[PDB]
Amino acid sequence: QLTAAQELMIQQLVAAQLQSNKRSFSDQPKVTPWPLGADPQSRDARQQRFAHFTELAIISVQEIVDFAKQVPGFLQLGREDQIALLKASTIEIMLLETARRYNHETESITFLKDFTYSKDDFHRAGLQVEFINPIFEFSRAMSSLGLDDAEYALLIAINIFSADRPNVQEPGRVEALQQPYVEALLSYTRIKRPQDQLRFPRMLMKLVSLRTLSSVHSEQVFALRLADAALPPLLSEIWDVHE
Amino acid sequence: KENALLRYLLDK
Ligand SMILES: Cn1cnc(S(=O)(=O)N(Cc2ccc(-c3cccc(S(C)(=O)=O)c3)cc2)Cc2c(F)cccc2Cl)c1
Repeated sequence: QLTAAQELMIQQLVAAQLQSNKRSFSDQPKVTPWPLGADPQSRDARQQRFAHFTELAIISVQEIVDFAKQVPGFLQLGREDQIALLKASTIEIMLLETARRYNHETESITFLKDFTYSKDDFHRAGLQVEFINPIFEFSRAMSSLGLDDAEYALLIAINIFSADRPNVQEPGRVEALQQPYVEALLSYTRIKRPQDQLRFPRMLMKLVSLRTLSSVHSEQVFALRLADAALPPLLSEIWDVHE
Repeated sequence: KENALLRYLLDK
């Protein structure tokens, strides 16, 4: 039912994301270790937990850019549009990738091979309850959709090619690039669950949810600033913290 | 903005 062109398109996205992902696993013993045990009033341990998370965030941004560069169409856009689309999508793709790593049985997200954290751990990494509850809520709703690799890969490509992002100078081209991926996901979902026609809409609706969650994160970011910011340069640059 | 660090990642 998938055309040969669609099978190839999807195979390459799934392979592109596996290649981007194994690059991250190469530099896992290079992230600040999560403090094992440690007195719960140690301010050094508090600092390490924050740094651990912001270093996982940096690896996530590297995976995202590395994947984007492999999505056909992406490198043919102007450089400034490439930047505009990546600046807007980064948080949203980070959250889709967090959702993919959620375990509903144990209610915990596993970053890289085996950095498994609960809500308590997100809070000890310096995150506020206003952001943590939605993240886990979104992850829980994504889990029930039961997305596979092809579906995540396609949804991410679709999310990157959102024409209405701020500062995109050629939205016509960007929207035109979104269409083959939307159509590939429409055909893929129709084959996987041919009885459930509302699965494809339910997935596109998550992109609506990701817009709100993007705002919730910007509030979290302005909240860090008013309490000892200390986000690394790549992260404070992308998310426009200083300029 | 220059976005120097994102550009660096895009370059290689
Ligand atoms: C206070 N604070 C501490 N850290 C922050 S963050 O803004 O840097 N951010 C941390 C973060 C961001 C992304 C990931 C992430 C996502 C996908 C895959 C991977 S992986 C290690 O499998 O490559 C890592 C992990 C931590 C806060 C944050 C989250 F936790 C979770 C999702 C989004 C955000 Cl945005 C604020």
